[PDB]
Amino acid sequence: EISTEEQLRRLQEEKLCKICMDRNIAIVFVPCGHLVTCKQCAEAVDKCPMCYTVITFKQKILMS
Amino acid sequence: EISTEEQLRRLQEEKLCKICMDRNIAIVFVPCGHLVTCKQCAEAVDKCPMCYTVITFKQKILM
Ligand code: NI
Ligand code: NI
Ligand SMILES: [Zn+2]
Ligand SMILES: [Zn+2]
Ligand SMILES: [Zn+2]
Ligand SMILES: [Zn+2]
Repeated sequence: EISTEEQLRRLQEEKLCKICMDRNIAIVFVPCGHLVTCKQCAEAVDKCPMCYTVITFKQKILMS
Repeated sequence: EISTEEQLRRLQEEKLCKICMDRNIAIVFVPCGHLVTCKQCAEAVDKCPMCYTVITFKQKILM
């Protein structure tokens, strides 16, 4: 946040699954709208691990 | 070889709505899954600008 390097790092890390930080986020949870997980990490959850809202759909998204 | 600053500008630009390029992307199109537009510009499209798939739902994103 307080330097260009940190800004760059933030935007790079922002793309990654918040659970494994090994793969890009590839799922948006409906209805809550959180971008949290890659496909692999989303497999195990029935509620959003950020807000705990019941997930009615795991929509695949393209994040590059 | 690309400067920290140029890499940063590129990623920032990547985040911008592909219609207005003023606000950040804020919507995911169902079912194609493309992230294309901010909330305001999503009102104007009935097909995804990237793949032309008919949009059945516009899901707001939260990061
Ligand atoms: Ni790792
Ligand atoms: Ni403008
Ligand atoms: Zn993951
Ligand atoms: Zn959530
Ligand atoms: Zn826009
Ligand atoms: Zn599309």
